[PDB]
Amino acid sequence: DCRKSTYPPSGPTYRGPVPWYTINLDLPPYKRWHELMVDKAPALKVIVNYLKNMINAFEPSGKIVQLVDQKLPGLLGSFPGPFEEEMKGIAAVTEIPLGEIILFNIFYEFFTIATSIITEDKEGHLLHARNMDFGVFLGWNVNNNTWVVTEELKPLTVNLDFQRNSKTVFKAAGFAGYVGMLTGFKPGLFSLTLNERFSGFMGVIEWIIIRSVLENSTSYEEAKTILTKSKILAPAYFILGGSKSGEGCVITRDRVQSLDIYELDPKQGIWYVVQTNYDRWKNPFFLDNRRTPAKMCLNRTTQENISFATMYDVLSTKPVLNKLTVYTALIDVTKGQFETYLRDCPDPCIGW
Ligand SMILES: *[C@@H]1O[C@H](CO[C@@H]2O[C@@H](C)[C@@H](O)[C@@H](O)[C@@H]2O)[C@@H](O[C@@H]2O[C@H](CO)[C@@H](O)[C@H](O)[C@H]2NC(C)=O)[C@H](O)[C@H]1NC(C)=O
Ligand SMILES: *[C@@H]1O[C@H](CO)[C@@H](O[C@@H]2O[C@H](CO)[C@@H](O)[C@H](O)[C@H]2NC(C)=O)[C@H](O)[C@H]1NC(C)=O
Repeated sequence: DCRKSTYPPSGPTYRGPVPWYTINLDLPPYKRWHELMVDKAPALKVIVNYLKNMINAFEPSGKIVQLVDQKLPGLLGSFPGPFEEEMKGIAAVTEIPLGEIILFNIFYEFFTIATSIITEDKEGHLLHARNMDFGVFLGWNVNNNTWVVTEELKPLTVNLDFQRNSKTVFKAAGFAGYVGMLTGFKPGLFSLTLNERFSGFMGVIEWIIIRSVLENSTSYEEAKTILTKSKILAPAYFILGGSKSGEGCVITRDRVQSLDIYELDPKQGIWYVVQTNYDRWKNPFFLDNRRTPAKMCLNRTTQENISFATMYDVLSTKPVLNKLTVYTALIDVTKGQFETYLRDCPDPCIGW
């Protein structure tokens, strides 16, 4: 049964709060991540090495960095101007080869599963919350080092305030060394989270957005048209929450088109949406064990009682909370609230 009285965070499931850093976009891209990357190269090397070994194990024929590295020069030009220089700055501070920073930035998404939730209270105001796990590759694969690596990643979790001099452009939950983001919001406009979709990974290999929307989109409408129509490297689920009552949708994407766009409709009894890493119309497999208990616990909460505290209760209930859960994030776009908490799951707790 669902957890209760878990907010404000305390106890063994609470690893601590996520530190805040300001990223000044007025600075030259090369310098933006300098302060953040201090003293983080050792941990980041552990993460990068983990990605390599998992990719090599998944495709024993070839070595991944060989291909990225040998195909690297072309990749740099493929990137928009700022990202290349931001990554070179990261490589310099950390003394990590540029190719490995790029490998980390390209493939990080494929090692994340998440539970993303949008809800609307009777007042008509949206809450956006998310539990993020790390280490599970393509939604099912792990190795005997996954748990050690995930614990090493938690100190890299950071809340980022992207600013233009002294004005906040957008806020995000991210990871030092990763210049992209899978969780962010623009105060008073919209919130956005990305869940990985597995249908894909070869496409990236064959080939070898959230930031751009957060940085330059001026409205929920604009972000929606970009997220629905723009081409993307791999399939994904976009969970987009707005400020206005009823501005909440889940976009299921493939490389080229939106396979489904599903909106909240509290008038017709749909006051929440729970998106994990499988298509919501399909039936869940044995491995998809997170969405149903979340829906079960939201149903018991009722729209009347939905809040930060009751939302945190849902995201503190196993298996929604699990051993590989890195952080819990709570967002209220209208009021500008953005809370992120590191998590633990003491035994007995399932991996994911
Ligand atoms: C994860 O496993 C690797 C591989 O080691 C083998 O598998 C283990 C389950 C165990 O049975 C080992 O005895 C096996 O040899 C571990 O890598 C080894 O680490 C130590 C160094 O401290 C040593 O045994 C070897 O140098 C390593 N072997 C290889 C092939 O690299 C690794 O330590 C395991 N991780 C954890 C967290 O235990
Ligand atoms: C968000 O928009 C700003 C301006 O709208 C972008 O800044 C430009 O980025 C281009 C490439 O996208 C660079 O070549 C230019 O140097 C930048 N121009 C200015 C005037 O700063 C910004 O790049 C966009 N978002 C991201 C993530 O790059």
